[PDB]
Amino acid sequence: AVQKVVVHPLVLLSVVDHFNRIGKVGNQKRVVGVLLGSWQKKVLDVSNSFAVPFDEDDKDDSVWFLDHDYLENMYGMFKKVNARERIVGWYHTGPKLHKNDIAINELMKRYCPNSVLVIIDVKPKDLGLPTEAYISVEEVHDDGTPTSKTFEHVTSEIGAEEAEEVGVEHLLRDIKDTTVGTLSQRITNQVHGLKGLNSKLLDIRSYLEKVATGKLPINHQIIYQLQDVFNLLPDVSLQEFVKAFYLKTNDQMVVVYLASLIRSVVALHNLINNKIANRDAEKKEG
Amino acid sequence: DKKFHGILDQGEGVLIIFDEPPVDKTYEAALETIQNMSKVVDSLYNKAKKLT
Amino acid sequence: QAAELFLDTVSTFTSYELMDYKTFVTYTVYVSMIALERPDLREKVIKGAEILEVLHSLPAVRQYLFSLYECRYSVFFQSLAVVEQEMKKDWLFAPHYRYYVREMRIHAYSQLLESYRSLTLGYMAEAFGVGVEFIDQELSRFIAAGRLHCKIDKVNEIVETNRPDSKNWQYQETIKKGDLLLNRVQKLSRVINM
Amino acid sequence: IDAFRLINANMMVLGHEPRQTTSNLGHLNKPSIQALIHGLNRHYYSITINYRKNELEQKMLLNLHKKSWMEGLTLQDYSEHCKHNESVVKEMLELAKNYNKAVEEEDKMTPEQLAIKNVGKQDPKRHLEEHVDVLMTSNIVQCLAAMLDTVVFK
Amino acid sequence: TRPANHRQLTFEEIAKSAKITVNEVELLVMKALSVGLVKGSIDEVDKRVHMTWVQPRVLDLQQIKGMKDRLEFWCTDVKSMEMLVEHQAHDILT
Amino acid sequence: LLKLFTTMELMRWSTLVEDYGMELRKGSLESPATDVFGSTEEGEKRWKDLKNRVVEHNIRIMAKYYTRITMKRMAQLLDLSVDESEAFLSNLVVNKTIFAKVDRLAGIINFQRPKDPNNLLNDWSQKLNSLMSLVNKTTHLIAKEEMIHNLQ
Repeated sequence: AVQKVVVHPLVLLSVVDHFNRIGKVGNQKRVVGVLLGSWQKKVLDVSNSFAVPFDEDDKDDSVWFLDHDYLENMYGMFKKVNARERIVGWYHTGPKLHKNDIAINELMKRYCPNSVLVIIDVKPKDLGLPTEAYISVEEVHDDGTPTSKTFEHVTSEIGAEEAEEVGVEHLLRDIKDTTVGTLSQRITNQVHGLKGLNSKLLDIRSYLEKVATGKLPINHQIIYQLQDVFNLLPDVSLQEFVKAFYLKTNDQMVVVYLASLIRSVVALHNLINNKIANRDAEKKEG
Repeated sequence: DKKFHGILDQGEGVLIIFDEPPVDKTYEAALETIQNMSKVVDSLYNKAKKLT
Repeated sequence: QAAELFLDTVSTFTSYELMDYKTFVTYTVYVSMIALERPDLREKVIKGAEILEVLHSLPAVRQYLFSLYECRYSVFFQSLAVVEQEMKKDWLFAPHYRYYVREMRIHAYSQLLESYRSLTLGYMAEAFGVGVEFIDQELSRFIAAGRLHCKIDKVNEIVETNRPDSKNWQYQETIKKGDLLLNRVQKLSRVINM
Repeated sequence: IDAFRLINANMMVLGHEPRQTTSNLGHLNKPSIQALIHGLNRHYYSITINYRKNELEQKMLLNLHKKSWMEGLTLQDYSEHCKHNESVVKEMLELAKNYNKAVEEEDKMTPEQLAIKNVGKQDPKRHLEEHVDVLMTSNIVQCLAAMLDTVVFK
Repeated sequence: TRPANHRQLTFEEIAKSAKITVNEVELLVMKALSVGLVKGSIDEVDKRVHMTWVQPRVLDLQQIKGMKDRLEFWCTDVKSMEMLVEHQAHDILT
Repeated sequence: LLKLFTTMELMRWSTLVEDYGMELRKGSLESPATDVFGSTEEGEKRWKDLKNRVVEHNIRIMAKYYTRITMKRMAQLLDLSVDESEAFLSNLVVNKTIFAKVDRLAGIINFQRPKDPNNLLNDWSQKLNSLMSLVNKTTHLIAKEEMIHNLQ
């Protein structure tokens, strides 16, 4: 019953660290570590974490090794330095996940009952794509379909702390993106707010034409999850929109009509005071 | 005497009770801003007349 | 401004500083219906004490206010003519004989055309007064004057009003005060810049 | 945050952090009065701090904190938007009440272009348009945000 | 059958399709609102039923085809309006 | 009891008086049934009040599952005349317990209210926001989740 997780801006920096702590000699091209958290009531929080030596062979894709003794000491070391933080799960990077992630999860559920994984992106960082989290659930599948795992998605957000947010602003120092914007940042928030829109909409038809052909089998779960999108968008016809839209559009044109009136008197007064001061310095210089 | 909201009809003998919109504050406040901008331009006019 | 400072009438002895008190009563009561329509006008001309006694002294003025307040338009028709023949016996009635009538006439029509949007003139033949074609040409002169925002109809006998809903009238008040300021700022803007 | 570093006490007749190689050591640190009273510079000295910023760490730091998807195409929920504009028009109304007398009385009495209306005042032509500036950006965006979804969402 | 174009269906079409009489189409739709297969309302000043369908199901490949064409229309209309915004407000983009 | 819970469960008082009369007449035990109903003027008022409570249940189901209705249909569906139907609704609306408004010129009792243009546009964008952004996010991520189960 996880609503959402809160990833502090510290742990992903430790992943980017440990993505570079192995890349000098390692060709593993995935980083698997241990996620520590603070399960408060219903929302999940992640403050600190660490990593663990893990490898995986591409042949037979079922062989793995976790270091339990390093997990027992270092989590026990963190408990002594901070008896607030505890285990909440694990994490791995790489978009394409290997299939030992059920085998890793079902082992370390002996540590955490509500075990959770967090997928981050180190290289796919160009578009708007945050970190990703799933959940460990065990059902059959749907009704009469064969049994499997089916990691369900839990939505994720990012939240800092008081020093963890003020220390960020001192680091950037390049554009800094001020609060409430002066008509230039706000339009770009609608520009790149829409650049991610059709990128989702191109992605829907790409999976749809993949399954309209029939290569991969269908999932009925996504069908009605897509079907309530199209028969719940509004249709603007008469007396519910076209009356009520002008009632707030002809409302907001009255107050910008003051901006036409007031700002014209502002620059006119600055014109008068300069044309007085110009001709009076001119007539008295000679 | 504003003790009742409605309207009468003589051609049909039909009483019709209706409602009114709110008195909205944001509109006639701007009516009073025009009176100030009318006076400061009047203040700028004889200023520009008295000295060019 | 006249009806505002005539609201306080506490002076009974007449002297070098004061005029006749009886005519001061008639002057403060003829004006107290033009400033305010009914924002509790009944509190200041009826619920008063020192003005209520002296209008209780005079029969015509007490008839004149009750004819306007209780909307006895048949005798308010008569009470306005008795005042106006009396208006000639005055020393300051010059902007009154042609302006106080048509303002009080159009004030009686305006409160009558309230509370009715499908009013007929067949009801006007006995409620307001008498006559048929006189009211038709009377209302036509005031609708064409620009005032009395209502329409008239002949072959259906329905004086259908089209009073605005405190938005379209308020929409006019921005566009009349707006361009009046805009013609002021351009005329300012061209006297300067040589 | 600052970092410090002890100097030996034997070399107190010659330079302490001597040997000027560069000239960038003067504007990276200026010790304040509260710093030079305890140990500076006879006991220890200060050292300069820069930040090792690179890629795939810094860009993704801002690709996750100050980002959005639907924030641009979302209404301001007019229950408090036009309610907010009531209390903005009325306060610039009062500043326009203040503006009428102020300039025209000052110019018509004495043309000094100076005192107490210069030394300790706050009602110029800097204060009356910034309320107009806020009122445009809060509404021109809000007008145009309700224009896209008429086209986009059928 | 109608993809939310004019979802306000009148009594004649239900009485023809469900072969039920006019005196039972009101009892029929209150039973459907009671179960939860739909969350519409019923108007009788025009004898027409407003319908906000909220209970989805499976469909075939034949409805998949027009769904993509509406999605391709959905794709090309949004992308065209982004090109009008990006061209118009490029000088104030920064 | 289970029939008179809610959602009308196909109720009608003329149907109610004709099928459960044997419970109200002599039955097998029927010992508190004569003690409450089927009596002198104490019991006859309880017939009227039971009639009063079912039509009060019948007004509440109409105002929730309808928008407008003709007055001739409401009168015949409550098994009573047009004059009692008006006076019974006039009792409810001055009691501020059923929230509606009638017409005696064309006979359309309506059930909704004139909604406000601030209210209507805010409810437009609210059904625009939570029905085209959250599930729109979900369509993208389930289709990403199906990339793992399908291939390979």
